[PDB]
Amino acid sequence: VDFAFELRKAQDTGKIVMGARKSIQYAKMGGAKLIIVARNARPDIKEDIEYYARLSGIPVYEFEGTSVELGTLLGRPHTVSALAVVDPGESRILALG
Repeated sequence: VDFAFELRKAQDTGKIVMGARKSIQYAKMGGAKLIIVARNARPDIKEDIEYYARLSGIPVYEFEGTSVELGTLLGRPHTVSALAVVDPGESRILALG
């Protein structure tokens, strides 16, 4: 699965929500279809995300990259340490699950 491509595709054709806060929020509300977390997401933040996702049976795929690398992918001027896919759109981003 072409992560970078599929991520962008889901960005351009679906619904992704960025940030640890929002991802935990969509996890506990079960609104998220998948969560992506940066390899180096801050351990205390990463553990909570990973807990809420598990609580809700939501899949989590660890991006093998940094949060500055994930942020640059999403074309953001800032770090992204986790993201929740609400709508995959036309992409295969759920195949990461």
